[PDB]
This record gives sequence, C-alpha cells and structure tokens, in this order.
Amino acid sequence: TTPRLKTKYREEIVGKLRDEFSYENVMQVPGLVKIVVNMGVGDAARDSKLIEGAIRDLTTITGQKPAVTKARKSIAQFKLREGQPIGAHVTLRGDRMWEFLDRTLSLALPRIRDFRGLSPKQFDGRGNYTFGLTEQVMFHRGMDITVVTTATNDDEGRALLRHLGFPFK
Amino acid sequence: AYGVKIAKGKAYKGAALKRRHIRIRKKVSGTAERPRLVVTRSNRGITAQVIDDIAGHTVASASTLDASIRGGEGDKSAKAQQVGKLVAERAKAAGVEAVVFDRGGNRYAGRIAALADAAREAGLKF
Amino acid sequence: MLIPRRVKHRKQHHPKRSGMSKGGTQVAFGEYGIQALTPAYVTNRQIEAARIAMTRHIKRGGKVWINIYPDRPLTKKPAETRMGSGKGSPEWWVANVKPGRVMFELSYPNEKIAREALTRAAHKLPMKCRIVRREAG
Amino acid sequence: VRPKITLACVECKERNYITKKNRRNNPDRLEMKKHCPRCNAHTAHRET
Amino acid sequence: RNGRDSNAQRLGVKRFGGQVVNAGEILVRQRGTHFHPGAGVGRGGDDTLFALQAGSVQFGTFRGRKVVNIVP
RNA sequence: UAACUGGGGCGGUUGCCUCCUAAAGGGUAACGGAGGCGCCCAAAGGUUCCCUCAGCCUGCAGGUGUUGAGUGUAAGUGCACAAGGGAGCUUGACUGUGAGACCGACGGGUCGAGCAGGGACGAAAGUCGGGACUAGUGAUCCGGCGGUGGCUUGU
RNA sequence: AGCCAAACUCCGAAUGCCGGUAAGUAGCGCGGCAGUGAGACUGUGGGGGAUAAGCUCCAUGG
RNA sequence: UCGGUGGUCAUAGCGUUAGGGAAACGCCCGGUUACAUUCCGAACCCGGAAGCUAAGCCUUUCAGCGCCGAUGGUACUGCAGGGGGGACCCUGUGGGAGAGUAGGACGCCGCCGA
Repeated sequence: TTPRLKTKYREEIVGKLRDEFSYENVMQVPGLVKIVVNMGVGDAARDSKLIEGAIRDLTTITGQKPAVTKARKSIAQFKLREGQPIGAHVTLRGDRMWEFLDRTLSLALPRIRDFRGLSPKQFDGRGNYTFGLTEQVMFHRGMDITVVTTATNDDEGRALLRHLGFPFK
Repeated sequence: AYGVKIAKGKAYKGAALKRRHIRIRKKVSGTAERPRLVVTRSNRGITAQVIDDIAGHTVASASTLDASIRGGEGDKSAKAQQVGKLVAERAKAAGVEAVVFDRGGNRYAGRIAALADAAREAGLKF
Repeated sequence: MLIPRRVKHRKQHHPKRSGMSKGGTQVAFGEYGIQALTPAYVTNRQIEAARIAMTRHIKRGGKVWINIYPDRPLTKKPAETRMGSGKGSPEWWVANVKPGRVMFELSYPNEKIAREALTRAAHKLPMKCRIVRREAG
Repeated sequence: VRPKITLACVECKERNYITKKNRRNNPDRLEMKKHCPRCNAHTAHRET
Repeated sequence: RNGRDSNAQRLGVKRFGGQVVNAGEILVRQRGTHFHPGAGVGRGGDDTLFALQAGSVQFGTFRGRKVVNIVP
C-alpha cells in the first residue's frame, strides 16, 4: 500500500512544482530523500539507563531500531569521554519515511501547545529543513526533525514543503 | 595507480568503486606468465578481459556485446556464464593456463563468483 | 625596548656575518633610510638609543620605522667562572645586520632636519652607515 | 605486573612456549593453540 | 642536562644505480619508506630494501613514488 | 673507600633511542644545544572486507575540506594507495633451516629469499616467524625448574 | 607589502662518496717482528668562549 | 566516433563557458529469494528497461586561480693566489644555483571492445 503522501506526491505535487518552477526535465524536480530524527541525551553520561527508555520511545514512534551514537570527542566541560553513548538516531527512507511524514504532519504537529506554525526560516541554505520538538507526548525529552530533500536551495525545498502541507508562518 | 579523490552526492558510486579498484590493484599486477583478469560489472552486462599490465597489451577479451551472448534467455547471473566460458576459451587459445583474478572493486558474489566459476571450470587456474 | 615575547630556542649559535643582505636593501616605507656598510650585531639597546635620537630631534610630525628586530639571543656566563659546565644564559638580543641592510626609515617634510636626525642616530650605531633616499621606481 | 607464563597442552606435557600477560587484565588462566613439536599437531596449550 | 646522544646507525643507500647485486643483498637501510620497493625488490621488517633477484640496481618513479628496481 | 673533570674538591654524568652541531654518502668531539627509555597491548598481533580525517560555514543534517587530524608511548623518516578509522574469522606473539648481505677492532647487532612440517585468513592471487620503523635492557661463572635418555671408574 | 631562523624548507649547487669504463703510472691474501695510542702551528668549514687567547674541542689540506 | 584497462603524475589540475545519448555508460523504477545495514534495499547484493540526458561521464570556450619555465647575470663553490688591525673582503681557472624576466600550458602516449 503506497502511502497517501507518496501517492499525492507522484500524481499532483510533481506536476505543479514543475509548472511553478518551469523545469525542463522531470527528474530534476526536487523530492524527499530521507527523514532523520535525532535525540541527544547528554545526561546519559550521568546515567546510562536513560538511553534505554530513549530506544523504547524512538522504536515506538517510527518503527525502526535506533542506532545509538557514541561520544566522538572527550569534552571536559560536559565531562564527556570518548566512546560513551550520548544519543540515538534513526534514518527513514522510502515508504516508512512517507508514512511517518503523514503521521507527524497530519496528527502530531497540531498538538504543539500554542501552535501558530513552524518557522519558515529554519532551512540550512541547501533545501534541507530542520525543526526541533520540545516534548515527546506529541505522538499518539526533545527530539530533532531533519528533512533532507533533493532541493538545491531553500525556496525549491520550501515550495515542496508548502505543497506537502507543512504549516509555515 | 595513485588513488583517486572522493566524491559528493552523485559520482560517489563511481569514485568509491574506482577507489576500491585501486585498493585491489596494489597487490594484483598483470604479469607475463599469469596475466590480469579484470572484470567490469555494469548494469547491462558483464565484461572480462585478460590484460598484460607489464607490457600494457590485452591478450583475450569477452563481454555481452559478442554475438554468443548478445540477445538470449536468462538473467544476468546465468548470462555471465557465457562470458566466463568464452574468455576461458580465448585465453586457452593464446597460450594461457594460470591467471590472477581481480574483483575490479565490486565484491566477490553473484555474477563475479558465477563468472569466476564458469571461467575456472574451463581450465584456468585461479 | 624590543624583546621577542616568545622564542623557540633560548640558546643559539652566533649568527654568521659573511655576505651581503638577502633583502631589505632599499627604502620601503619612509622617504629616508639608514643603510649599513659593514656587518655588526645591533643590540636592542642600540636600536632604542637610535630611535630616541631621531624622534627627539624631529620633536613632532614625521614617522620612523625600524626595519630590523633584535630576536637572536646572545649568551654570557657569570663573571669569573672557569671554562666549561654548559652554556650561559641569554643576555643581549641582537639583530644580525649585514652590509646593504636598510635599518631605520624616516619620513619628514623638511629634508635638512631629516638628514640631521638620521645622522644623530647613526652615531649611536656600531657600524658605518649611509643615508639613502627613496628611489622613484 | 606482567609475569612470564609457560604454556602447555594436555598431551605432550612438555613446556613449549613462554609469554607475557597482564595478570589483572586476564586473571583467568590464559589459553590458546600452538604447534607442539612432540605431538606434531595444532593442539591447545592451556597456561600452566 | 644535555650531553646525551644515540650512537650512529649507518643508514643510507648501500647499493647505487648501475651496481650489480646478487639476490638478497641489502640495497637501502632506512627509517620509514623514503624509497618504496619496486620490481624485484622486497621490504624487510625495518624498512630495509633488499634485492629479490640478481641484477643491476636502478632507481625510478613508479606510480608517482620513488622506488628501487632490479633489472635482470 | 671508581672514573670523567679547562688543577683537585663541591656540584653533575656514566647503558639505550630521536633530533641539531655534522661542513648534501657513512662516521665525527666538548662538563655542546633539545627530549625520551628500564614499558604496554590477549589486542593496540594475523588475515579478509569496508570507510576517510582535522578545520571551516549553515540549520543530528547539509556544503566545503588531499592532509594542516590520527598514528599507545620522545623526536625524526613515513603513512590519505593508508601504516589512520570500523567489522568477520582467528593465534604465525609457530617448529626445522638461512641463499645471500649491511654495521662493528672484537664479543656482537640487523635484514633476509627460498624449502619442509603443521595452521590462520581469503574464492583466489597471496600475506602471516608479533606490534609503521628505530629505545623498553645485562656478557660469562654459579645455581633452580620442566623435558629427553647420551654417559664416567668391576658389573 | 618589506623581512629572520642549527634543531623552518616550495627550491638547491660546487665538492665529496658508490659503481662501470677508457687512457696513464703502487694494490691484495697468508704469516714473523714491531713502535704508536701526550701531538704542535698554519689554510679552510664549525662548536664552547666575550663577533677574546700562542685558548679548547671537531672536520678537511700542508 | 564512444566504452574498459594501463603509463607519465597538474604543461594534465581547479574554476568558467557552450553542448552530446547510434551501440555503450549511467540515472532510473522493485525487494521474491541468496546477501546487508553500529538503524535505512541511501551503500553492497539480486531481477529487469517505464522515462532521461537534469547530474555523473564525454566534448567544448576562456590563461581567471593554480602549474611548468628559459637565455643572460648574480650568490655560492673545487683548485691556486692576494688584501685587512680584526670581524672579514677580492681575484685567476673549472663548475654554477634560488628568486625574477620573456614565455609555455585548458595534457600527452599505449592496448582492447562497440
């Protein structure tokens, strides 16, 4: 079963973006490449048990097994030593990416308290988007959403996110 | 040779394979007694030539462009069996018994194993 | 008084003195300059004494550049000590000036005062010096 | 801290090799396999 | 607190170009690979370069790196 | 009841490794100029396979970045083809040898092809006789421990 | 933009060293017997010393 | 006229400008099994051929950054002499850089396959 957003993209989004930006070749048209969700429990340096709960939550929300990252460098101020776990992340691709995107946008995103919209200026200057989440109960600890597109700049990516329905200010 | 650079986004497949190919060619040289047996693995077909790097010339060669393979039944894995057999024949003809196989950068499985086995049963010693 | 705030090796050989200058033979910044004619070591004290001579004479206006820096350490053992038992501690900081090096530079409106100030400096230096004007390349 | 151990298998009962091994790191009696020249085989030589 | 040194090692090239050698002779003693092994030349445990086959010694640049070579 | 020693004493040093002095092979002195060693790792060894860093810019992610990071441990010569980083399997951190060579007055120090046995890794070619290399050590005498069965006073 | 560096080098000679060869005029192996192992000055390249010493310690000639 | 594999290792690179799809290369869409992800068929591995030259790749303009670079001279120097109170300076004969200048250069040379 092709996800709703995957479909909607193939039939309706692709053409209208091509019309809006007047692209000569269809394959140049930007599209979603992957979705990476990050979580950083710096406190894990004090208690390693905290990470276990993190794996449980992340597994639940997205449906893949996180990969736990280990401290790349030892930093004194954070008493950080190289090699100890500090966080978990997941990289979603294909339909699972599309399905997760449907859930967050259509269900969890409005559940932000006092939500007037997510900022449109949070692009990284290459067409990839990022916005952080302050609480986990948003899904039926803070975690970062990173959207990696094929866009070459911000507006092409912003246009694609618009048309996919993200509520930009 | 002296390795190639790294790549970004696209051309990472090409660079990584080429970089991998150099890794394999720092211990596998084309001698006069046992020549090199390069095997390129493209999307369409699979070629394999018997090169003499010490001299620079190529001794034998076979690919999917030959009539024997160009158009026929079977998937790639079984399609490499023809390529393996001919190049073994074209190597036996020009006085070659022992050759040094090299992967070409890609891994040894699937067609590369299949092509090696087809060439190996035809007489050549790996 | 000029001293290097940091130097990699405190104890160094005697900077050799054969040959002409590698470079810095021509006026670069100012309008007038002091060009050496014989090799010598010019200590940080000698440079300071010369600098005061020029600046005091002009008394205002004009700008003086010091193209050489005393960064080579010379050592001296404690007095009345027999030979041996290591090298001495650095005492003097010297700039290895070779023939042809332009040491001091000065720009001033009045030529006569400029030359007078430059001459007063030269008599504080340990080598023969000549006054050079900026060549209009 | 690192004492000299003498390896021995369960058959030849001849002390073949000696080596260093950190006590506190490997308190458990160390073991590996070598070429026993009496046995002429690649047996296992448990640390004495 | 100075006055300490390690006695000399006699490194350096031991067979120069155009010099006929027998298999196994030492060609170069070196630290690290200042010269890489070429055709007919082997590398020892301590970067020593020794001839594998009798011939004349010849230096060159193979694959963008200085190498020693033995020409039968 | 030591020696060296710009008289002797006092102070300091005595062996090994790296750099400079050292004058573009090698070697080269001073109580000349800088430092390290008397270890460590059961993986930080072997093999097969895979990866490229530091730094910078933007909001874990992206762009840039060819060596400026790292290499257990001092410096140097190297290492980006990695010798740096990550996984699978393992014990060659072998037994019997040494064509031929380098360095020492000598004792000695160092590298080493190829072969046999019996193994590891790899499909294979091949690599593996500890560690990227060079310090981490001590001659003989005497004696202890394990093995083997060669021999000593009539048998 | 102009500069400095025994332990800096994008570069880099002259000499010297290793081997081959041509021409021209002592070398090596094996043994018997030694003495020497306190050097001096002068030319050149350096270190210590103070841009000293008929100083001192090295390299290379007389 | 293009694809594969080599040699020299920037006079070849970087950047910039205009293009190409006959076979070929690649993008490319899928995960059924073998195979795999410190998580993800992005990578490896497997099976095809819907669309495409947009990127890679190939061709092409520019000396812009980078790169190469004479001749002449100079420093320096083997040998042999001078001079100076000294630090040091000079010459005859043999050799002769570095920097810089005129310039070069948008690679060149092999083997196969279409």
